Amino acid sequence: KRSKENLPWVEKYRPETLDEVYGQNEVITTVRKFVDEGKLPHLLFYGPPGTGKTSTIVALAREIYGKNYSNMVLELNASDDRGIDVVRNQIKDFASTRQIFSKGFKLIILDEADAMTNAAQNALRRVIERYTKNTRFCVLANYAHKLTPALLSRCTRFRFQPLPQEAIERRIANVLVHEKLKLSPNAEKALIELSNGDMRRVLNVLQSCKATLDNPDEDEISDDVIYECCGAPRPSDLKAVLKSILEDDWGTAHYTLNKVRSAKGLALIDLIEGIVKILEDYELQNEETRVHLLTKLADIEYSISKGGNDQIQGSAVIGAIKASFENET
Amino acid sequence: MSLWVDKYRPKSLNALSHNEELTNFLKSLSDQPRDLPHLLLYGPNGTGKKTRCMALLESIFGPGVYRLKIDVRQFVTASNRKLELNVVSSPYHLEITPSDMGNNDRIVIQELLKEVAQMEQVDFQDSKDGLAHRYKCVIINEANSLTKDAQAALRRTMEKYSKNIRLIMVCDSMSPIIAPIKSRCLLIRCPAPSDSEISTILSDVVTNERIQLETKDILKRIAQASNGNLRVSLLMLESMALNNELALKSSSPIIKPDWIIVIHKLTRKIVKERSVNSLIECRAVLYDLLAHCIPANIILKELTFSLLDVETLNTTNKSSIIEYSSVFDERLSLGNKAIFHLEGFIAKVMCCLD
Amino acid sequence: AEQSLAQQPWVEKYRPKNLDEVTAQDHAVTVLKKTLKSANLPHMLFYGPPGTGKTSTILALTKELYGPDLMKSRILELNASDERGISIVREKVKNFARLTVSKPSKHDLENYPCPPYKIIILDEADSMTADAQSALRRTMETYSGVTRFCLICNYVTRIIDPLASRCSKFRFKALDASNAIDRLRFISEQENVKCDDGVLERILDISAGDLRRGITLLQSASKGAQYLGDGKNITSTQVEELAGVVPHDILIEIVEKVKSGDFDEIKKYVNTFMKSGWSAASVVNQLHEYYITNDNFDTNFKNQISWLLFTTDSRLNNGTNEHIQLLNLLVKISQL
Amino acid sequence: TLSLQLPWVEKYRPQVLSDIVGNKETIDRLQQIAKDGNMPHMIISGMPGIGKTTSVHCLAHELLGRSYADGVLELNASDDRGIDVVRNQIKHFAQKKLHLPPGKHKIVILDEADSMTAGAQQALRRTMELYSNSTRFAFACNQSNKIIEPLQSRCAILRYSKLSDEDVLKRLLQIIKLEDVKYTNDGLEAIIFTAEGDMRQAINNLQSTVAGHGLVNADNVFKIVDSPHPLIVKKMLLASNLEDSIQILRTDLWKKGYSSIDIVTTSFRVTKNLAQVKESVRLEMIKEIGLTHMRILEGVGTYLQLASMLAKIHKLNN
Amino acid sequence: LPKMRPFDRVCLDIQFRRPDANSIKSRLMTIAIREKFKLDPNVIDRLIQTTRGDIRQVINLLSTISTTTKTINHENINEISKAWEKNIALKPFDIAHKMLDGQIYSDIGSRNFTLNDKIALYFDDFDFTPLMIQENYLSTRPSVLKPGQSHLEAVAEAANCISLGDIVEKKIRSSEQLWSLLPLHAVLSSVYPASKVAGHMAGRINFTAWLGQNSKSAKYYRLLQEIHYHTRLGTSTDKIGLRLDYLPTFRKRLLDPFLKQGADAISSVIEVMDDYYLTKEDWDSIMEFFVGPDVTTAIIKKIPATVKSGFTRKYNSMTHPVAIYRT
Amino acid sequence: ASMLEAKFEEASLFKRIIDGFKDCVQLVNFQCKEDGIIAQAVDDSRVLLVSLEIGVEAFQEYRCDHPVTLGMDLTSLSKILRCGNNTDTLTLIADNTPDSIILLFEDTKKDRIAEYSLKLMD
DNA sequence: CCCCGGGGCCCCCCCGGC
DNA sequence: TTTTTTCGGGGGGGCCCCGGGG
Ligand SMILES: Nc1ncnc2c1ncn2[C@@H]1O[C@H](COP(=O)(O)OP(=O)(O)OP(O)(O)=S)[C@@H](O)[C@H]1O
Ligand SMILES: Nc1ncnc2c1ncn2[C@@H]1O[C@H](COP(=O)(O)OP(=O)(O)OP(O)(O)=S)[C@@H](O)[C@H]1O
Ligand SMILES: Nc1ncnc2c1ncn2[C@@H]1O[C@H](COP(=O)(O)OP(=O)(O)OP(O)(O)=S)[C@@H](O)[C@H]1O
Ligand SMILES: Nc1nc2c(ncn2[C@@H]2O[C@H](COP(=O)(O)OP(=O)(O)O)[C@@H](O)[C@H]2O)c(=O)[nH]1
Ligand SMILES: [Mg+2]
Ligand SMILES: [Mg+2]
Ligand SMILES: [Mg+2]
Repeated sequence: KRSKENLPWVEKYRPETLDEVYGQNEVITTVRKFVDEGKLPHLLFYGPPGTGKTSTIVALAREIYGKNYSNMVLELNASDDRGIDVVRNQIKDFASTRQIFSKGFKLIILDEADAMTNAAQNALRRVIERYTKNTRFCVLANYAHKLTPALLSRCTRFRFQPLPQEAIERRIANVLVHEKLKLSPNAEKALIELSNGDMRRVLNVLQSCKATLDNPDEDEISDDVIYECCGAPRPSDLKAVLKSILEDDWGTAHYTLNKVRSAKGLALIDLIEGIVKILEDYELQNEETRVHLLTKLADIEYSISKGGNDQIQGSAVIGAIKASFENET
Repeated sequence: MSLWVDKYRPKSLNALSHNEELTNFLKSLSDQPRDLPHLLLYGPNGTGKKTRCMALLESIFGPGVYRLKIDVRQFVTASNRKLELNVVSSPYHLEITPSDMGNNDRIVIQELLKEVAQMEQVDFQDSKDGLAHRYKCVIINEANSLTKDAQAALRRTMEKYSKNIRLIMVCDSMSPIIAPIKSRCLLIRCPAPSDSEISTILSDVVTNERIQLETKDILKRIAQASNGNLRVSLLMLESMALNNELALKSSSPIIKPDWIIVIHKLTRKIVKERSVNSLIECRAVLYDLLAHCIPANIILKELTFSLLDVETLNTTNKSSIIEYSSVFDERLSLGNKAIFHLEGFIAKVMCCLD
Repeated sequence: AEQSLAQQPWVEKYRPKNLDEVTAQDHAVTVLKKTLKSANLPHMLFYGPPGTGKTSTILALTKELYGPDLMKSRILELNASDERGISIVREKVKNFARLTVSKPSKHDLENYPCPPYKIIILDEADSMTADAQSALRRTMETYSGVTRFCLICNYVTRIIDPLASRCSKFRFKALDASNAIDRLRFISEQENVKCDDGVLERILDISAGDLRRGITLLQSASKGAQYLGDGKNITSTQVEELAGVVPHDILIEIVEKVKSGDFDEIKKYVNTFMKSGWSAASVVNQLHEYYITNDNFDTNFKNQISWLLFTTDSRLNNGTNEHIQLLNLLVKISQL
Repeated sequence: TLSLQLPWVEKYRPQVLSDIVGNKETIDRLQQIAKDGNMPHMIISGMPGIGKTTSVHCLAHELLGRSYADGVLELNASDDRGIDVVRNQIKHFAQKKLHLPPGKHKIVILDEADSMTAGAQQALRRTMELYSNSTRFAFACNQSNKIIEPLQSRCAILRYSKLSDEDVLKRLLQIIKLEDVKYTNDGLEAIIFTAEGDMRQAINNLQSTVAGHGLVNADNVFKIVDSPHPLIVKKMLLASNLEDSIQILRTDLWKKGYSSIDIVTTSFRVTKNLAQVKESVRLEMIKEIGLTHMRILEGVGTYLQLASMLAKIHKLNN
Repeated sequence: LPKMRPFDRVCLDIQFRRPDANSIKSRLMTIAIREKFKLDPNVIDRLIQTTRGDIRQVINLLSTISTTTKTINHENINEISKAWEKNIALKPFDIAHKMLDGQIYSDIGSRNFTLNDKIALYFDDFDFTPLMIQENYLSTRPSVLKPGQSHLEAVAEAANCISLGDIVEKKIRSSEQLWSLLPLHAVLSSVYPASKVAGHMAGRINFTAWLGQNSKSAKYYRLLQEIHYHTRLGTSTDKIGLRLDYLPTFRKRLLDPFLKQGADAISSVIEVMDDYYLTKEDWDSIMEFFVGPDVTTAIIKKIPATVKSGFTRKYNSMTHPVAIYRT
Repeated sequence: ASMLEAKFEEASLFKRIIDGFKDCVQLVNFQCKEDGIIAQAVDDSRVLLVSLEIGVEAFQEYRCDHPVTLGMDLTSLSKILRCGNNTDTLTLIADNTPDSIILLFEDTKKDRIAEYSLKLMD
């Protein structure tokens, strides 16, 4: 723990205040208004990984309190035991007792509550309801089916959407300015495309790209660096593979696939995913073609997930695509 | 005395008769055993894999490997349950079958193998190179039955303590073995003996046992009726000789195991009566077979290969039978209740055949 | 000391000791090697096919970061051979991650970078349960200033999405005869292995991306050559025999029997073939190579046989009987 | 600001039995019991957010009054309710002597009784029979099948029903009047639609809408609150063309942040309650959805798997 | 219930059954006259059927309904009975009978008994329902067969789905603890297979036979393990190989001499058992393994008593070796 | 053993101090200066705060060059502190940028020396 | 110096969906 | 018209033994 410069970019660039959280305008505005007027309800932040839930709640707590929020809030996560005994004793005493340092209300943050047992969630119901006058609860979740209906009904739900492109571009610009780096527009587009709405992925990939460059001062991060560090297929490669599979004989398609994969050690799963994305735009004249494509490609993906014979898997991909498109005549 | 199958088992690499190429390969492996990698011997059952493993160990350490003792190790689960494992040991090697306890083999792998591998064999077991035997050999029998968790545990124990332990695993098929473990072992294929070699071994036993033989054709029939299984051939020869007052004749019938007879009768019944009542009787027969320590996979294999032998069936019926067998073998491999899958296979066979 | 590793198997003997001895993993070795100076090592997720150099890479990185002395006090290695339940994650891993980093010595600081953080290496993390992985999430983030995590696995899909998001992903490529030939040739030269031209390429092709298997095959070939003692060069046919590769003659006989189409003849031939001990995976791979790379068949036949071979390979990957699967595949191909 | 204001769900919690909307028969009967006495042992069952606990508390208060402090024993899931607790504390409370008005008795309120072990419930049998002259028992549960039949035979069953749109509208309008909230009828309709009959959710959504943007209209209401995803899944599974179903899965579920596990579980539930489709087709769709769920639970969770599941469902429905 | 098995035959089993409406009508009418509310004679039978003959529950019903409604006539029986309907969990036999009925799977009956009802019925006993279904799905005359389908095809489809449900069950009860798949199992193991062979029972609902068979298999496997590890020092095989290969020959070397020779063969059998460290109990256990035409129960029971007595006495009088020296 | 060297009058004193609040809080943090040792610990429930302010006069000798912070676990500290006699002298030793705290037990009459090092927590 | 109260482990027994 | 497998959590019974009082 020397300084912040010796930290991963995912942690080095954690939003400190609520103004540094991007892509969640509605939720941020609503929670800030609640803190302003003092109408904070029991909150349930539901969202996919790396969207700004933990950061948002920590920033909210630091905004309500000062820099001593660590001692004025009860934050429990999956790394800590949260059984029925914990809910009955520790959470109950925290909710029913005044603040040692300040003279304000109390906040309990049950992060990763989806990992809690049903008994603990059931016990939390009346604990939440009874001490509502001086206590408020915040629950952060990724999957909603693991939360009991009673807990869901007792909390106001806020959904963290996948981060749009615009917020990702702004945060990438901020990181580039801070790190003194240059990013090509096509490199930026590839980074946002591979992000899948996750900022942690963007930060990790950007750190890897900075590492790849010989001298990060003058050199620029081109899409080539993106694909080299991520080891992902190139759009031209995917298009060429699809063209060879759909318009050439078996020998030519096999040779093209093998050459493309061996050029940079491209993985079969990435090629399958890219081809699926490409075919999504295709306007098929027969529903059977799309049905067969989806089913057979899903089966191939499931087989790949458990390993097996890679060459046979690639041949199966080629054959499935050809057979499915044979129904377009 | 002991059974002929056990009384005439070769005790050294020089006493092996069939598969001379494999004997040469084993001798090559034993020339400089101080750098021997982990070995995985795979091949058909009853071919002599364990005999070759013992011969290699004898050639590496010495005859003392054949002085075996049985001890009992105690293990405790996370639930406080107590289990006992029977371990066969020699002054130079150990033999274990972790699959005896079932899903708890991981505990054995993580405790017993770790303890053995973390201890140095300081015994001055003078080897053939002038340096005392350093590494210790552990033979994991029936490795194909090990659970995947046990194999994952074995993965790094095989690598970290290679200086202290070497593993010789014997299996019949490599499909259940995970690729990471298969990559850490030297694979040794053990082909089954040919009919001529089996006949020669049977003739050697006959000459040593003073068994009257009308003609050498009987030994050829016995060898052809075993399908490469040498243990089955030897035991069948002994049973036939005893049942015929050590006076095997050209007309002496070939004996078959009782379970084989039951499976063949079940095949005939299935082929004749394709009805739900027949399916209920087949369920009863399957329960009877399974209750007496007859593995479900064995039953499925014999049933599939006996139904295909019926001459009243056509190509389409046999193709359907083999397809159903292929599907239900995987079903069995991915399930606990074998009777369910066996009944489903019989029902599908009856549907297609009818 | 020296004899301890001089008497070891070639796979362990020639394990990379530094990050510059890794053959064909530059795209990640360069990053891990520049973190030596940048001192901002992120959480790592090393995934790839078996025998590509993940454990060796992480061990070399630790050695180059800490050194022989400070390593043991800054590394916590846990693999599938230790209990790794939710209780272990909550107590032991959390406690180790919450400790202060060991004080580097003057010698260590003067000769090694001595990064200000410790490392926890969870090898074979794919076997860990989902609950433990979820419990590791906030532990990874809270103590990032003093601890870094490396999850090494083979099936990336077995890692929960949150942890995969918290870890920078590194894919280890397959080591084929095009990028790993140099290491095998160097090992052969060091071990004084006399082999004919193309033998190493054949070994690497048969290995199918696993350099450990190639090294083991080379060691077996060297042992056989030394035992025979004629002074000749190792031949490719010997490698194929030692690698469980069916001779081309038997494959051609199987192909002819399939072309015949008779069920009984195919069944008898398969029964005879299964008595030799050939592995079904090798037979399936060779059949796929022969059929997909032949101009005597039409598009429909190849399309159907590809799916048939894929289904057979998937079924054989679960631990199913080889005889039944091979017979079914051969019959279905015969009816194509 | 460090001084919060009470939420409307608590600030406007009914304190009398006449302020509870919905289940007119049961509420009137409880009012009659409160006015007369001789309260029987009762078990109140129903879905969340309908007013079971509120009704129980209002009845106990109106029945006892100043004796509420010494004549009510309230135990919930947050409090230990093991066999020892039942056999000592409840028994002592039942045996405790209290002089109450002529037609009043002590009350034991076991909230969330469905989370009690069978042993505790069995130990709760005779205490209700040998002390019925001094104490009465009220249970409030969501699942009524978790209470052992011997206890159910000892109590009157009050199965509260799902609240209708009229009751929610009435209560919401009353709260709006008491808080002077600017609203549009479309906003109230949207709030009711998204509440799904849960008064707590309706009040919380209304409070959030007012405190975030002011006017309660359809746009503002839907900006915070999203439409129930079960209805979206139902629409996706009832589409004619696979293209439309895939579009619904894509632009309405996948990109909104909904996890694959949630989508598959919701699809399973909706198909289980898809009365429109025949039973056999529903069973095949359930088989396919279960295959997809098993695939996802092993770590292979991707939009491709959901698309394949939808394609198989469409093939089954063709 | 198993818990009360100790009271099997140490006490007089007095049975009280659900009282009939005829006797309870008098009490209900007396209470009606006493408490000043109307209860027509035609309502008692239905009210009693509502509570499954629980007089206490009927009295509580009357007390509660009399609070506001003082008239209980045919105009309001339906609402009262629907609001106070008792829901008891059916037991294994009843669950199996209800599930294997062709009326709940019809297009008219499916509305009254929905898929939710069947899935909940599975959960009444989630450990015995699949076994009962698998045991009783071959003893029914179906009435839900599609045109052209025969009974054999329906049972085959049911068996296939039963195998799939067994795979799902294996997945559920594993290290991953995947209980969220329990509903799917209900459909795969119990509802779907019954829906294809649903109809009218052609006999009685038999209890699961797999439990006793599993117990027998475990017993025989333990015996085989003991025998195998008693002979590991003289054989080269596994327990499966011992069962399939060695035991047929051991029988000819251990039992046949008694049948053919008689008492004189005792010495040879003793010798053979001594060469493999085999005990008398091991001999019996080995003789208990054979099936089919090799069953030895009748053959052994037919051996003259003198030969067996001499065999036992000679074995006991002799000193024998030991394979495992448990210290 | 450069920054902090503090020997108590007897190990019983520090034992008694530790037992006074070892059942209330789990993790403690001492901040040793040239004036003494001060520790503040907050309970998991965040309801009880323990503050100890041992003074310089409670030690036979107390040397502390620079203010040094030591985070420790009360269970482990008590367990180690229970590995000594009631007639011995206990000295706390801390070095540059402490990674562990050394607890030395000395008995001059019996010429007994015992060592114990506890790793500090960040 | 000996007895009693009450904290703390140890062992076992049962659930697990909406 | 009768009766099985596994982790993790929770509950409930049983001691054990330190501490404190007499
Ligand atoms: N809205 C955001 N704005 C800026 N950075 C973000 C944002 N969301 C995520 N990040 C970045 O990703 C990192 C992780 O953010 P978190 O919100 O803490 O992750 P998380 O949402 O809690 O993950 P889950 O849902 O528990 S798997 C932050 O430190 C940021 O660097
Ligand atoms: N990149 C590599 N460069 C040189 N040798 C390698 C390389 N990868 C593997 N090997 C060789 O194979 C041996 C084993 O390598 P490992 O590091 O164990 O592979 P691995 O990635 O750990 O395999 P898995 O996924 O755990 S089964 C090494 O000692 C090396 O001799
Ligand atoms: N019938 C109702 N009339 C007026 N307000 C209601 C009504 N039902 C619920 N509410 C409101 O929602 C709040 C909570 O109602 P509750 O009584 O807690 O519902 P509940 O049925 O007891 O929840 P469960 O089943 O224990 S999860 C009350 O304070 C009321 O403000
Ligand atoms: N004469 C002779 N008999 C052999 C040879 N190899 C194996 N056997 C016999 O075959 C029997 C069974 O061999 P075994 O190794 O136990 O079979 P496996 O372990 O299942 O492969 C042994 O009892 C031997 O008698 C051989 O090389 N020569
Ligand atoms: Mg989080
Ligand atoms: Mg490894
Ligand atoms: Mg409530």
